[PDB]
Formats: sequence, structure tokens, C-alpha cells
Amino acid sequence: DLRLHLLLNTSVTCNDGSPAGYYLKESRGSRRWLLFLEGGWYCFNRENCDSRYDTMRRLMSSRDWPRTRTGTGILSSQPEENPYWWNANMVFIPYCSSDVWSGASSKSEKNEYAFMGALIIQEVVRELLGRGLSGAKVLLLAGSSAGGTGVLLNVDRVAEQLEKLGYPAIQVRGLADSGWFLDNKQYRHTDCVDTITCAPTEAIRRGIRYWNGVVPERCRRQFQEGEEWNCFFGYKVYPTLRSPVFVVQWLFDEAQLTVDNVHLTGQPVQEGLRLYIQNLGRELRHTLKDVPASFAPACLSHEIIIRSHWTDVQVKGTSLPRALHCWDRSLHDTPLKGCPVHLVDSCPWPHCNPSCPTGT
Ligand SMILES: CC(=O)N1CC2(CCC2)c2c(F)cccc21
Ligand SMILES: *[C@@H]1O[C@H](CO)[C@@H](O)[C@H](O)[C@H]1NC(C)=O
Repeated sequence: DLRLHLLLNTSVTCNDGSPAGYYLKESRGSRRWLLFLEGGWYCFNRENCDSRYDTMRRLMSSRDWPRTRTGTGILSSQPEENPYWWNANMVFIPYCSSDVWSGASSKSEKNEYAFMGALIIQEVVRELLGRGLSGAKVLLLAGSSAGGTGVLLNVDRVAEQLEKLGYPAIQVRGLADSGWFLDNKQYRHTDCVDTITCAPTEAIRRGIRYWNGVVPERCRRQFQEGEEWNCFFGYKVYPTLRSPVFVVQWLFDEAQLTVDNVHLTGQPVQEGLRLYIQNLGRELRHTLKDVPASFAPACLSHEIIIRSHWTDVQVKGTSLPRALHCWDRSLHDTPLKGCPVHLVDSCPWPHCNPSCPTGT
């Protein structure tokens, strides 16, 4: 189990002003630290945030958080479940800011909600330094879904923070799971008039203003004022990043398909939708061509790294825990024989890879 710690700096809050926090399981004698960012969509205006507060309140408030959580997948401490980093110091950072981990805005007379995702990460790192993180050799900032995009938005800021605090020896790396989205054409198009019809580009554009969202500096300088939404799209922000980032992305991610207005039921897929889906997988594969550390199976699914059976999926015969281990070796101070780090499926239809999650 990982034990809850509410932030000692109570100015760093979840959406409703309750303190943010983190769950921690220490591993004495390990200098590896895994900080995992939870996902869970986002909200971008008063109405849709109010709705989220009614029925997804744990994503907006710490008032009902349990005092412990069980580490699963890459957060498991059992080598049977986590071949990669079972002995690491484990941190699970709950997502309670609804801002894709980008916000830097407090609740105030002008703001019904606080959007502090970027500051929560910084404050967790700061408070962990006194709990052993000061001795770390590697800090892996990982995350799934909105948390995976949060890795892309925050990994270099964590690196800068540690450098400015006087810890230049801690190697900061990112692991972005299911947070690599395409600003592609939707299969069916709706004008952004409400929440359900608003495409991610426009919803993120509105969110950034509502959250006071922040993006990595080099990406911000490329796209400039009013265009920072571009930095929420992995293929655009990734080339601007300096920290090593391993990208995990299903080629047919269910959240990507949802925002594309694709809803697979059971009837035969006809030609237009068949071509749409195949083109989506091809475009995703294309965006990963120059990403040297990546794991992209041809499956219709969503998230991987904290699932208990995350070890099952393989690309070209290599599992994700193995690929991550090979990534670790590649970052020791030329490719490795039989230890690949770039694993992208080439087959063109969901479940053409036999190791895809069953959905059972
Ligand atoms: C499914 C999808 O296109 N997006 C867009 C975005 C903004 C760039 C990543 C996102 C999140 F930040 C969290 C959940 C879904 C999504
Ligand atoms: C608490 O966090 C805020 C926001 O990041 C920061 O401005 C402030 O200095 C912090 N307070 C302390 C005592 O560290």
C-alpha cells in the first residue's frame, strides 16, 4: 500500500480548495523514484466543472480520499507484477485539478475553482526532497491519459526545478502513457457549441484560459501567445523537450476515437469508417517514427502502465516492462542486442496484434 500525505503547503489545492497530496511507499536503499500522474479527462468552464464536481468529485477534491491506495502495474512492489521497477520508491499523485496538469490558478473571488496541476507536481517534488528524494539518482515522472499528457507538459519543469534547487545529479525522465493525441479530422464533425460537441483543440484552447494553463517554455516560444494549445499535442511538444521521454500509446486509443466521434458497436464497419480507422493508426505510427523510446501496440484500448496485467502485451515479442528495462540500459553512462526500445506495431487494424488486451 501507498500512504496518503496531504501537501504541507495548503495553498496548493485541488479544484475546490481542499489540499492536494500524494500517496507514497518508500523503498529504503533504492535511489529510483517513480512519480505517477493520474488521469481522468478535464473540465473547461463553470458548467462542465460543476457537473464534474457532482459525479466525479474525487477528481476535484481530496475531502473523500482514502488514507491508502494499492500500487498496481508499474506502481506494484511485487516483481511478479512489476518486472521493471518493483523496488523503486513509489508515488501516486491523484489528479484533482481537472486541467491536464497544466494549471497555475488559485480559487479566489474571481475563480470558483483552483486549477493548480502544474503547481501540485512542483510542490510534491519539493516536499519529497525532505523524504528521501534528495538522494535519488533517477526520477521517472510517469502518467496515464491526462496524466500522460501531464508528463509531456511537466517533465522539463521538474528537471529545471531540481537543477535550481541544487540537485543536478538527479536524472529526470518521462513516461507518457496514453497521452499522445492527434488534432486530426473527426469522423463526424460537430461545431463547438457545448461540452460534448467541442473538439479537443477548442476545448483545450478554452481550458488554458480558464485554468491559466502553462506549457513548456520552448514549445511556448515556438507557438506563442494564443497558440499554446498546440503544446498539449504530443507530436508537437515532444521535439521541444530535453528530458528523455518514453512514449506508450495504443495506435487505436479509445479516448482518441471518442474525441473523433467514432463509436464501435457490433455491426460491420463500412468502407468510410474502415479507412478512417486505418488512417488513424497510420498517422499515429507516423508521429512515432522519430521517437526512439516508444511502445505502440495495434490495439483498441486505453491506458497500460498501472493495470495489473500490463506485462501481457508485446510488440514484436517484447513486453513493455522489458522495453522500459532496455530504455534504462540505453541511458547508462548504440542499440542493444535483443533489448529494443522502439516498438511500434505496423499492422493496420485493432487486435491484429494477438497480445492486445481482451477487454474481459
Ligand atoms: C482524447 C484527446 O484528444 N485529449 C486531448 C488532450 C489535450 C491534449 C491531450 C486530452 C487530455 F489532456 C486528457 C484526456 C483526453 C485528451
Ligand atoms: C506554497 O505554494 C505557493 C504556490 O506554488 C508558493 O508561492 C509558496 O511560496 C509556497 N509556500 C511555501 C511556504 O513554500
